[PDB]
Amino acid sequence: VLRDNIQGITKPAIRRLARRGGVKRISGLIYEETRGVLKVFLENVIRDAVTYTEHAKRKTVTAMDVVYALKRQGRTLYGFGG
Amino acid sequence: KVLRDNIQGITKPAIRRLARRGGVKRISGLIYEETRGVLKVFLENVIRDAVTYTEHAKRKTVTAMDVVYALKRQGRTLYGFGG
Amino acid sequence: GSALKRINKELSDLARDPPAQCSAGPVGDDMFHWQATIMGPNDSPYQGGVFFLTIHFPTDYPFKPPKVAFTTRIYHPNINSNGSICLDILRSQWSPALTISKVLLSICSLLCDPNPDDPLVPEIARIYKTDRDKYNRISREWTQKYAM
Amino acid sequence: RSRKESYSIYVYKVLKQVHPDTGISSKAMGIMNSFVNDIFERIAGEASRLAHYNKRSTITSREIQTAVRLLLPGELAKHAVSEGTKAVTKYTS
Amino acid sequence: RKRSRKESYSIYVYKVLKQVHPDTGISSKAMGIMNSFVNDIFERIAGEASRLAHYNKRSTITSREIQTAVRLLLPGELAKHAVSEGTKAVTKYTS
Amino acid sequence: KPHRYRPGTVALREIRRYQKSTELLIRKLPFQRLVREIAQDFKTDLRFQSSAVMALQEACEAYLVGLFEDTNLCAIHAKRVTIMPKDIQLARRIRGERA
Amino acid sequence: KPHRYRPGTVALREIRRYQKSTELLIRKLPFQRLVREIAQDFKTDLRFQSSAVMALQEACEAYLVGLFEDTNLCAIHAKRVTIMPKDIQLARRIRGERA
Amino acid sequence: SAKAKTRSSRAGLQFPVGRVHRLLRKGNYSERVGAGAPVYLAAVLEYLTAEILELAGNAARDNKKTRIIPRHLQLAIRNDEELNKLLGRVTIAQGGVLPNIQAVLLPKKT
Amino acid sequence: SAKAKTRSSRAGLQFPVGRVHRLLRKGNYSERVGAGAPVYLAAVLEYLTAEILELAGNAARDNKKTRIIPRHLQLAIRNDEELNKLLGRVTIAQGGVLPNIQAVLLPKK
Amino acid sequence: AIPSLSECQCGICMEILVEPVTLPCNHTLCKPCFQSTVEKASLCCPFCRRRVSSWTRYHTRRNSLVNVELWTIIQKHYPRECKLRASG
DNA sequence: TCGGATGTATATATCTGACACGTGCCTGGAGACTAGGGAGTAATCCCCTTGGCGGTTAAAACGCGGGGGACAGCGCGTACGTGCGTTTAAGCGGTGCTAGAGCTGTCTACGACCAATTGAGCGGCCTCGGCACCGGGATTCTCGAT
DNA sequence: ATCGAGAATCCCGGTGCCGAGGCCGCTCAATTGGTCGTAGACAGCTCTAGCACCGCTTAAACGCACGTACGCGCTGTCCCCCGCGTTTTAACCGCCAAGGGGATTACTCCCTAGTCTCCAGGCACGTGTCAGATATATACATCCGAT
Ligand SMILES: [Zn+2]
Ligand SMILES: [Zn+2]
Repeated sequence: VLRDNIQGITKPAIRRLARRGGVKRISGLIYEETRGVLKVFLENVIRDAVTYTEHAKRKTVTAMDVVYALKRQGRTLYGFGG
Repeated sequence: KVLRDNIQGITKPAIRRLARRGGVKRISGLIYEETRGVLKVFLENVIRDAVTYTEHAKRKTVTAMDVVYALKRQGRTLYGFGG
Repeated sequence: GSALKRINKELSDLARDPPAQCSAGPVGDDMFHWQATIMGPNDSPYQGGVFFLTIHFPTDYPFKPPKVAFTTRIYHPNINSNGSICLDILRSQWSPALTISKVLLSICSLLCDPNPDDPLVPEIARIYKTDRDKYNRISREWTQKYAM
Repeated sequence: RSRKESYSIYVYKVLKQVHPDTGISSKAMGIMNSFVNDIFERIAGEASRLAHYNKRSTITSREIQTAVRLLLPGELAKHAVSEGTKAVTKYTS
Repeated sequence: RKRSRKESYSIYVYKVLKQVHPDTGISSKAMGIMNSFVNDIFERIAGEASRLAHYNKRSTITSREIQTAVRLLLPGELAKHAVSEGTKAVTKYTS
Repeated sequence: KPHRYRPGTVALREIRRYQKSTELLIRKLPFQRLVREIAQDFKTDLRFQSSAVMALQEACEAYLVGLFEDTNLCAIHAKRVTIMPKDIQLARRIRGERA
Repeated sequence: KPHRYRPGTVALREIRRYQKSTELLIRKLPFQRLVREIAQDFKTDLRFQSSAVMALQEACEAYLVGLFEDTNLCAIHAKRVTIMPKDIQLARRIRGERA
Repeated sequence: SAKAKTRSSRAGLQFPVGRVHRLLRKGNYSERVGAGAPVYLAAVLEYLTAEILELAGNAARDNKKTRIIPRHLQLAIRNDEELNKLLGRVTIAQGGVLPNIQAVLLPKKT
Repeated sequence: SAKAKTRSSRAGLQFPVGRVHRLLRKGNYSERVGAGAPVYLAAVLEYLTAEILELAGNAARDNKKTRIIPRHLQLAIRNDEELNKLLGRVTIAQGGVLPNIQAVLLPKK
Repeated sequence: AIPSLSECQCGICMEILVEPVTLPCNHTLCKPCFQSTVEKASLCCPFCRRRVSSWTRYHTRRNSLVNVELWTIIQKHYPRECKLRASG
């Protein structure tokens, strides 16, 4: 079992993701919030990925499952299949 | 039967009403023109599709189902007129 | 785990309160297999007759309905060959708060007036809704030669 | 003339089942027709994409069930899945 | 045993490349991206033509269906040029 | 003597009155003329089913109402109560319409 | 003597350095652990293809980068240069994600 | 269910099952349509329609009208937390909007 | 053009026309697939691929690299207008992003 | 006051209202009886035949299905019944 | 706090047309039967996923000094809301014409289906060059100090 | 304004490696040819609904005056992010090992397509009546100036 791993999305990693987005100055209350929204996004993709894996009666979540989940949500991904 | 400057038919009171329904308390005098612009663009992305369906079925009347399909294509599904 | 207490409550109910013009009980030692006896109501073409019927309590009683079926051969619009019954509170309208007494009174009310809306045997239903004299003639003959 | 198909009578049945007195206007009946057709298209399309992904060639019940788990949000999903499983179990036996 | 075969648009994309840039290669990840792009566009166009042939109660995906799906699915200049290319190829094929 | 409400109250009263109703706000014939003009621009010599014009009007009104909701959110975010064109432009740029 | 750039220049230099590249920014193993945790929450006793974890990471990074672009647009709109949580909340509310 | 009545009745539903079966066959969704799928899909459709009609009827009773009209449908859909998420993009005709004014715009308590 | 030859070459394309025909038949897109539709579709796909490869090859020549990689595909897609409108939602793996610093954040005298 | 142990039972399974739930129709039944009469029945009230589907969703979304204050009265007035009911 | 003044909700007759219901029929849904192939079950096999060291070292965590931006406060001058008298054209009803959507009948050329057959394309092998990388050197922004 | 020290960034050359592009063998699906049922094209007829016009009412648009609330700019404060040096935690990598479960092949059977026959569920159509819209006249709530 695992617990408290959203803290693995550290502060400087969010700073990097912010720089690439074009953000010059960040406020200390962003980091926490960011983790929050990121988690939501994952809890919306993995849930569908699993739903595909559970349909085909498999136990591994292949890349095509994640790609289909994304495409179903509207975040089409190019580079792993599809 | 050509026509001109019909977008000025979307008057300033009509846009004020649309903004009230949206929950806007005070409107700047430079919104109206801007809004019209936006509005026109929206139509030029629905009618263009609607007509494209009409041209395909070899008809000359844009039916309600044409407009509804054109809308559904853009992700703005509309209930109440069919399909 | 709750089915045992539910059937206990039901048997205590039939003990302290006999159904209207009816009776019931466990045909065997097991609580899920039961036999009941219904008397022919006056406002029913089967006056005076007595009919025995078998009850099968399900595994998820009460939330699942118990299948009842008339063992005696009856020429009824709602009774098929073996004796199954078509009742809505027995298939989908079944509310698990119901007791035995309520389903018994409902089947009594159906005996008072057959419901050929969704019938099991078509020709008896059509002769009941076409010419009622031949219908109650044959039903009275049945309830005198098989229920007596 | 020509005869059209619609879910009007069935929507009215469900209405009179869950609200024995309130009727329903005509335009509301049109909106309900459109809603039923839309949800039909969504569920059927997703089940078809499932059948095509798993290389099957038939839309069984479980494909519709997975499509319902995908489209509908959480609690509607659970309730509708339970309802459909119940209907199929009753239809079989 | 023997591994099953997986189709892809690799060689065709490579042919088109060597037509356009006769000296520029392409890396495997870029090839996978182009392949997925071809698949996605094929799916969009085909599904749109399918809905379009189902709206008018037809049962056949003619070329006209693909033409109208292209007109509906692509921006202005791409729509015009792609319709031109399609008509050219179809008339060359039939003649 | 002339009783006049302070500026800012008739606005809220109108907000309530218009959110409490459903009828169309853009008058019919001017919108119909605009639609026919854009049509004759795209493919000439067209006819329109009245239901199609009504559907166009409903879609346009719902779109504009959504856009004004998001514009008002922006204008409030910038510590204002007036909507200005930069608010609408930001709403459309974020929403993903024009980029 | 200790030469230190004024606050506001290393930020722009980092913006350029990170927009000029493509590699992943969130480290691999912590993101993998987070994904496996959410997984065991949804359906227990799962396995993952490394390609699936990589696809999840790419999707998450692209989503966060888009969200930060729109957040920065909001923060600039409010006459600021710092992004604050109300900026992110406004971006997500307008974008149509959570409403 | 041994009942050889219309499949709608044999499933306990109200929506048609034969019609859904045909629509699933003639619709080019797949080559084969199992005999269980139409029943399941008809049940799901009936359940969703029941939810929406119940909420709309509640709203119409609230507004003291005995006949559901599109405004009541819009109210029912937008006030629920899941039916709104399922119909986030849909636009009900003649539906109006949810009455709400932003808190900052309300007058200053003086 | 009359011929007895692979439908691709006869049509004057590079993409397969037989493979596209099979995908249009066995994909449940419709009951019957006209004999002139797969040719049209292969032509359109070939045109789009040629467009993106033109732009990506240019962008790769800019970086002095003689071999397209995902970064160049992303650049060629975002810089163009119609292509970026067509792939608005698509995410190109390992694609980076356009260099874009907002003007207000830049230094000032 | 509180009704006796007789009425404190579930009106369906005749057993104590272990973790009761108060439906919009003012009725009450133990949590297992509830979950059964919803996951294996027609989502309606077992007492007055009233659909609670939307209410059920709205309250299980918040995990506010169980009626805490009635349950506290049951655990302070008849705790031993709840404990003997806790094993089965 | 406070009494005018105005917009709003409320109770009451009334009246009309939209909705709910009954009917004929007819077309589509249900029932019986046959065949065949799609899917399920079993077996196996080897690809790759989890798990585990252990070493290096890039990267995160922490603390500190400060300076620049967030934010509050004042002010001021304009843009905009409110109200009103006036002018415009929308809306409605009624009428007349016909263009074109829609439906039926006939006929054939197009696509499905099936047996053969043969080469394009895919899997596997492999090798030389493009790109990665490191080290140094050239230069170019940046900051302070005048 | 300027110029000079200090980091940072861009160019350039040598070395190296692994993967992109090409070759070869072979299976299988794309092609060819023939047959056949029917979807669809086309002519013809119908008659529904869209277009054009007109006249009248009155609601809405409009142009204007005016007072004022607030949008915008300025100032001042202070506190909280930034840059940076230092230390500590853990990612990453290269390696090895076990085994599980994804993928594949063979067989069998039962579930569904296809066909024919038959009949009632539902649909277009017609009809009556009450739910709701309308108009009128009230009570009531809320705003605002002035105490
Ligand atoms: Zn209980
Ligand atoms: Zn109740």
